[PDB]
Amino acid sequence: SISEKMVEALNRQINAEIYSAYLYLSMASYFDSIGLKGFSNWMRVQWQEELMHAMKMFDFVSERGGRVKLYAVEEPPSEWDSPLAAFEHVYEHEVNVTKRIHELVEMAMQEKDFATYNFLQWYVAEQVEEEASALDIVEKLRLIGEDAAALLFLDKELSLRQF
Amino acid sequence: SISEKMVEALNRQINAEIYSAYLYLSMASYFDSIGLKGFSNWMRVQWQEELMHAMKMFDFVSERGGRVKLYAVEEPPSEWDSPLAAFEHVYEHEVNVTKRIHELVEMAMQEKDFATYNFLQWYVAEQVEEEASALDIVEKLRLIGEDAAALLFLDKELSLRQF
Amino acid sequence: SISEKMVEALNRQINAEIYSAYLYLSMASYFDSIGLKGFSNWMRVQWQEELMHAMKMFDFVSERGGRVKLYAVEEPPSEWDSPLAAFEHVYEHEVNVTKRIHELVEMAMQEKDFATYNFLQWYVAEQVEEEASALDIVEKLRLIGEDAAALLFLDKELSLRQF
Amino acid sequence: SISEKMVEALNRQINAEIYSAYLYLSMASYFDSIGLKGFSNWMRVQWQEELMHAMKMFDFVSERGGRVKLYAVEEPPSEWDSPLAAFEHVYEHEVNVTKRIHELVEMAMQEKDFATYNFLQWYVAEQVEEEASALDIVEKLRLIGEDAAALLFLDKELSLRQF
Amino acid sequence: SISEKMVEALNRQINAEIYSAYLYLSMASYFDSIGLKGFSNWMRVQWQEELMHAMKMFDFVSERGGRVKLYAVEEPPSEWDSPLAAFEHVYEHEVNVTKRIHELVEMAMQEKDFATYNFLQWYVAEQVEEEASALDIVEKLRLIGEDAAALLFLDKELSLRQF
Amino acid sequence: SISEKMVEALNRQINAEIYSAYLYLSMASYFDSIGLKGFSNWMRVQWQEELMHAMKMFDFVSERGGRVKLYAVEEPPSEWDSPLAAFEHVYEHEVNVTKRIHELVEMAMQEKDFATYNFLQWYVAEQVEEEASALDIVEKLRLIGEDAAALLFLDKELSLRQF
Amino acid sequence: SISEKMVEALNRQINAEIYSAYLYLSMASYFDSIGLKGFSNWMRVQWQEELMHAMKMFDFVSERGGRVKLYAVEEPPSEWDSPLAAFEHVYEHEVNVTKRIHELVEMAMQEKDFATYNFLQWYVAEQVEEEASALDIVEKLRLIGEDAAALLFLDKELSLRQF
Repeated sequence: SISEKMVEALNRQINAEIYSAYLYLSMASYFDSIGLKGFSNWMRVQWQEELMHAMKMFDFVSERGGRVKLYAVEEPPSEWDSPLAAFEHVYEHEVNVTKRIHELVEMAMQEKDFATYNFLQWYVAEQVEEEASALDIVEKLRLIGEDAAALLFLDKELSLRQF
Repeated sequence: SISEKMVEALNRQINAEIYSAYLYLSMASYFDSIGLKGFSNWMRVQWQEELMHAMKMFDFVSERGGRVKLYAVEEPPSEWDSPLAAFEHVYEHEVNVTKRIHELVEMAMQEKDFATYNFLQWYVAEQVEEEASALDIVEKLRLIGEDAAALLFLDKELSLRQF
Repeated sequence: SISEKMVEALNRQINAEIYSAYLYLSMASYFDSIGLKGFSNWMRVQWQEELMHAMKMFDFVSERGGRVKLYAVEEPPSEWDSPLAAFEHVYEHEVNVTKRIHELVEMAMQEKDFATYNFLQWYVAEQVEEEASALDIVEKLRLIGEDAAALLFLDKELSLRQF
Repeated sequence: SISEKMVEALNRQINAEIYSAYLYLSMASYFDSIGLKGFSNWMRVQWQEELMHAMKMFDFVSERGGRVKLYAVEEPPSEWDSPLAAFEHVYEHEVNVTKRIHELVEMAMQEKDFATYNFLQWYVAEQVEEEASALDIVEKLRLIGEDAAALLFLDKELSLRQF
Repeated sequence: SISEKMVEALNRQINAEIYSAYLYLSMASYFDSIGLKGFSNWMRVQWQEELMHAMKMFDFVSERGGRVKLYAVEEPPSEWDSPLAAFEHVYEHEVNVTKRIHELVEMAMQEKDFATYNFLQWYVAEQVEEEASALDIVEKLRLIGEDAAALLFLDKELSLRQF
Repeated sequence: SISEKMVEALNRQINAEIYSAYLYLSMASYFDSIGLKGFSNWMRVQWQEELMHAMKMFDFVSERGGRVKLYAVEEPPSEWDSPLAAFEHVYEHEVNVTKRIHELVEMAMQEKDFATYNFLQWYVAEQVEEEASALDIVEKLRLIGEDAAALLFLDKELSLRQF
Repeated sequence: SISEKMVEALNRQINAEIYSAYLYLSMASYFDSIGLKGFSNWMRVQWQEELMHAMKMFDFVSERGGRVKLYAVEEPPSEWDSPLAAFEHVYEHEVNVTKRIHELVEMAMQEKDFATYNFLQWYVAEQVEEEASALDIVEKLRLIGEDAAALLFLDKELSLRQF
């Protein structure tokens, strides 16, 4: 069934997804440090969601008879210049994750691994949803600029996100 | 306000709890590879529990006005000789975690960080329950030996664990 | 049995807790005087909570067979430069109360008064939470600066606090 | 627009009500010391009641656009010859609070502060109730003499009072 | 893993806790024999509570991987001079138990047995509560003296205690 | 009228019932140390049952106007070669208890103590029930031999027993 | 077949049981006269209880194919020196009934009337209970002496008894 090369690639993507979760956890600490618990909540939910994406893939590898190997998770950045900068990095990060998925889809096609190709379609669609969510918040923060009231208000809205 | 030195030691312990979670996730992969989905379930719940313990500490540091910094997570082992060998490593690992907590407690004492000392007591108590759970499973696996019926029976019982 | 030295120290701490309550009542009057009834509500809740903490210690002294003696409660300050100034004084005061508890813990240890030592751990944890709550509000007030939409927004949030 | 002289008198009465509370809290310590936890209960409810009366006047001053100023609270007595003697002092003290209320009412009339005059009528009526309640208990304690079954029966009755 | 010396000390305490229960069962027989079934009820509940306290420590030793060793439970007194004398002996006994706990806690500190030290804090606090309850009753009985109405009244109250 | 000789004999049997409880508590420790928490549960339940049986006789002696004297409870064995050997010992112990009841009954007969004779009939029936349960478990363990799967299956079954 | 001899003995015992009821009714009249309606209530319930005991033996004689013959019921005593004396007489009377029962049982064994022997065991047990309830009240009445608050308190408790 699934090739060793695809197993390795999927295992790297599991690592990338776990790293994503960890990056967002780092941002949650950043937001706590400046008193934005609502923004921190957003990140904490996001951390939970990425772990869930990693586990879906973890399960898939094992389902195809492959063996998941776990790799080191790199230390993430820990400081941003502002909420706006944090969210622009979220967007940029998710654009890169989308590129990784894109390459995995290409690789499945090239290998005629139809099961993995089909499985990755969920991630193609999920990445669209993620980039859009980040971009929407980036747009708002650009509008907000240095307006404290507007920031505190968005913080309250973000505190409502749940897992 | 929590001291810099204690913030560093607690950020280290957060990393150790995350690593513990990750080690158990790796064990989950090992158990999947040998078709023991119940044992795998046990490890997946344990992975979620360790992440909860890490977040509790994460929150405590931030609450005392400290800054949580996330560090690289070590690549865990991925192979064990047997179910019994895996759970013996769970036990050994937890004993080591208990020792790190011990040294954390001693450090809070020596610095008269009464808040952290009191906070850590929850972890001291938690480590007792963790070692005992792992040891009870080790005890059963030694009894089981090569008894395939006994092994699958335990597997099924472990499958019932929830988070 | 509980020493007279300890009874006296605990009676002084009971006074300090009643004074803390009184200080927050005074800040309540101050926030009422500038049209911030939400901040005032937060203070009125805090005054009730401090009296509960005092009563808890009142009961313990009696329970250990000691006699509670009540002392004069000093007149507290009644004016602050700004809402931010007030909450910075809240934080500074709570830091001071944490110091008192710290020295009570030390005294309990010195005297090998294990029951008092243990009783005081509740206050060690409670002080962590109180500092954290005051610190959060200070963080937001710094962020708020002069933005009235922001102040009134915070005022409204604080008005939802209940005892 | 409330008078400054009336703001001062009312602030003075707020202090007297808080002192009353404090007097009763001290009697609660006294009753605990001689093992009468029911009598202690009665005083603790009474301490809560007096604080409530204080708060009602605190809000009225602020509602009238006055500025509540908090003053030092006197150290109360802490020992009484007997339960009977304690409640005779409660009665005596209440008669004296009633005198102050009376002088505040006269003052309100004199200054034609109709709003304060009307507000103070609640306190006029309330004092009738408090004097009556203390006197009824004095009456019982005189009947009781040294009959221990009778004291403990009253103690049990008092322990049922709720705030 | 818990040290052999500590296992021994904890086993001795388990025996002390079981003897305590047994002492109260004996007191229960004494109260039955003088028509004080309410008092007997109080003792029977206490016998149940002490065994529950023993069992918690029994469980803790086992969980730390120690082996509980059970020792003979000594023969308690079967007669007291009066209800007051029985309860004075309850108090005196609980003070002795408290000293045992105190020495156990010191031993834990000295051995740097943080898990046990922490476990014992629950017993530290439980003893405070127990001594207070006993003293309360002792104080009542001193007051009651030879007053049969008061004795029967207290008997009725004690008959309401439940486990 | 209950003879002193019968009161003494019943007191000795009350003691034997408590020893039984204590013996099962010791087996509970044994079963814990070898990983069989289910067998331990059975013992824990049995220990509570024996105390209840003891309390019933405790109450009957008091009821007949006797005075229950509690005697030292001797130290029980603490170790066995195997689960089977432990349960063979349970059976052997219950047979011995049965002969003690038998002797008590013969004694009641000889003294024409009809009330005691009647009362003991409950114990004669209960012994039948208790011997049979122990025997059924002994039969299963003989069947089980060294079969680990069968042993763990019994253990889970025994874990469901409740008090 | 139940002997004519046993039928007669049983009929005389039915008479004895109806007489017991009548004695207690007479005591009800006594307590009513001295204003103790709670004590009277206990007696009336006892009258009902004894009639029921009589009826069970009435039904048994008929069930064995015997013929119940009713005999005259004697006039009972109507006066006692005090509540304590009445209750001492309750006790003494029950001891006498217990001796009747004891002799009926001996008669049953002697005649090898196993059915009657077995039936009587209910009465052996019941007499134990009756003696115990009477004795507990006697013990309380000794305690009470001339204490009126005490006697009236007992009176109140007894008023709660129901059929």
